[PDB]
Amino acid sequence: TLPDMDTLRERLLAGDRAALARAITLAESRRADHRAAVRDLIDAVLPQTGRAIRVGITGVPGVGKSTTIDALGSLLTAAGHKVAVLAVDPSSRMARLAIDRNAFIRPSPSSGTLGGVAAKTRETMLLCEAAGFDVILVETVQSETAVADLTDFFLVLMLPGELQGIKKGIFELADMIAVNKADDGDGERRASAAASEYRAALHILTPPSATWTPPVVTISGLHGKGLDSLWSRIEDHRSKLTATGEIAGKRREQDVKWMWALVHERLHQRLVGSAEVRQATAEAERAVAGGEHSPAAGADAIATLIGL
Amino acid sequence: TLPDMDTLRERLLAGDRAALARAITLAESRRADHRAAVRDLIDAVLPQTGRAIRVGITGVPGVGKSTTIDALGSLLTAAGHKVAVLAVDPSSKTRMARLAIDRNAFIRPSPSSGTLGGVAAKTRETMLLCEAAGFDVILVETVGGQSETAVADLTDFFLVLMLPGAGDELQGIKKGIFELADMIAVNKADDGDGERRASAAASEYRAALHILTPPSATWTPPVVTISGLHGKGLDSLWSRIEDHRSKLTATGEIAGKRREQDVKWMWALVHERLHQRLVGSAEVRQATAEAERAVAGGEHSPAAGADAIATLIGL
Ligand SMILES: Nc1nc2c(ncn2[C@@H]2O[C@H](COP(=O)(O)OP(=O)(O)O)[C@@H](O)[C@H]2O)c(=O)[nH]1
Ligand SMILES: Nc1nc2c(ncn2[C@@H]2O[C@H](COP(=O)(O)OP(=O)(O)O)[C@@H](O)[C@H]2O)c(=O)[nH]1
Repeated sequence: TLPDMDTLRERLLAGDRAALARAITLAESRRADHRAAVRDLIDAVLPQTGRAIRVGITGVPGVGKSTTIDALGSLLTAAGHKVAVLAVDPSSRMARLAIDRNAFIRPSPSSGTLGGVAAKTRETMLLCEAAGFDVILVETVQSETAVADLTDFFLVLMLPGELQGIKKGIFELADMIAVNKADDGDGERRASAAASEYRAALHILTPPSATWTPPVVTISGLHGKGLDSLWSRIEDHRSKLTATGEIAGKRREQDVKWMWALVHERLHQRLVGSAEVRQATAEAERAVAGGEHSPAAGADAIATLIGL
Repeated sequence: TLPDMDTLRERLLAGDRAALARAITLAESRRADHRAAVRDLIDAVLPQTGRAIRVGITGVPGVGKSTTIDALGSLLTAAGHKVAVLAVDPSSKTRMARLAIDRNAFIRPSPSSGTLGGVAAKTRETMLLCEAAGFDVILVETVGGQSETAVADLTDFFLVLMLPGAGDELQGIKKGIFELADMIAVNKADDGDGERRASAAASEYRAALHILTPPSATWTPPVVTISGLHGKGLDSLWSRIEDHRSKLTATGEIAGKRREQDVKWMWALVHERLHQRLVGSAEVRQATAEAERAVAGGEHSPAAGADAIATLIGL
């Protein structure tokens, strides 16, 4: 009734890409035993995970994120890395990387809650690491904090110059800002001028006791400029924060966060699993949003629905 | 032992602080029917809530937050406001000693709960009680955890207090918190050297905010200097908070933020109820700890831990 998960596990650990893809396919099937088998497989290969650089990447639409990931991912595969690109979308391109046999690109997983989407992304990351991927890029497509809380290093891409340049509260979380579109000629001057502004703000906000002082750099994703320097900074961070234990410390905190997120996703699934409860939950939420009932009145109405 | 909740409600709505205190005191009771009765009373006076300015206040230990709230709260009661000061401690007066004897102020420590979500959500409930009792200024302060974001998500206006310099080489404020500020106030701007060092620091924070704030924002956060201890700059500080209220009331943004916050604290309480079931017997509390430890220690995957926990209570 179930597939041969022992043999799938062995093939995956031996680097068989078909096995990695199949494990991810089984995790998104409608059968609960398929999903449980892949859960059990991930748990079984946990000791072979973690040996990767996990980089989160965000930026406003049009900044050049797809292009930059495509270019950076190709630079890394050329250099002997195996690169996974995982998207995170609460609503749940890269064409050259898409044909690269050492890259593995996946869209955002489906879940009831953004916590669930993000936590499923952690589980996919672990699968990828067990399968031998040593670079995990997680991109936003809210999702920004989730992606920072999924990765070791948070890279924010910015335009080289009346809206938010990036969502309020996200700039200060950057481990590096890369100002994109530093194209030959004036593009370089402009982006470098913009980098000087972001660099002033970020260094005002960075205490000298911080282990890592976030750099601000200029790049051209389109023309492949500045990407080696960018990556070298991520590797420097890995070395420095591995030395302090701060990468382990952050991962432990993230993993507990995603565990609780999945417990909350299980709760959410119980609340939308039947029409009555789904409607009653909606009504309570509407009453609170509308100022008709207090937040605790809505909460207790919902908690009683499922005997909590 | 069951109080007359209909008469308690009537007195509270009339401004009686004793009824207000009794209601908050019944809310922290270890009896579920007391707490339920207070939950019900809040839900019943909801139409009399909301007519206040809600200000969250944070800053590093020793910045002068107690002193500034004591001074600001006194300024406001002097001007005819009734001011409530509510603390949020993630791990749950004499400071604020002058405001503590003020008949038009009401100070309460942080409520206790199993989760920070719970503490914050109970603080929202207390805020509603205070508003119903006629408090028109609600100051919510961080103490002790992730209390800063919680306090920002409890209030209309987020005030961050800063020291007049960063020579201790530490975070001047939690990473992540700065850009959330609706105003930065650099405290200890005492006549003479203090105010010079405060003005210098202010210029730096103002530059960073100038860079980060887009021109489309309804509100551009100011950076000001104050002395909570000597009562300098507090009128100007409050006038800025009133300007923000007027401006974001016109755009519907205060209502919008409040709606989002209320739904957040609703879910936080649902999650607290879940937490209560998981720590409610020694056996399940320990099994939940073991799961959490296994995940923290990289012994089992987050989903393995989660499903172990969910199965403990038949989820
Ligand atoms: N001139 C220039 N254009 C770029 C660069 N990177 C991306 N773009 C362009 O910006 C547009 C948006 O890029 P895309 O990668 O889709 O942005 P995303 O929405 O951030 O994923 C496309 O026309 C890209 O070719 C760059 O370094 N220089
Ligand atoms: N010189 C000066 N000292 C202040 C000022 N505000 C607070 N303080 C002092 O700083 C210390 C900490 O103040 P407190 O209000 O307890 O700080 P909290 O820990 O942020 O609540 C106390 O000794 C205060 O008297 C101020 O405006 N000027």
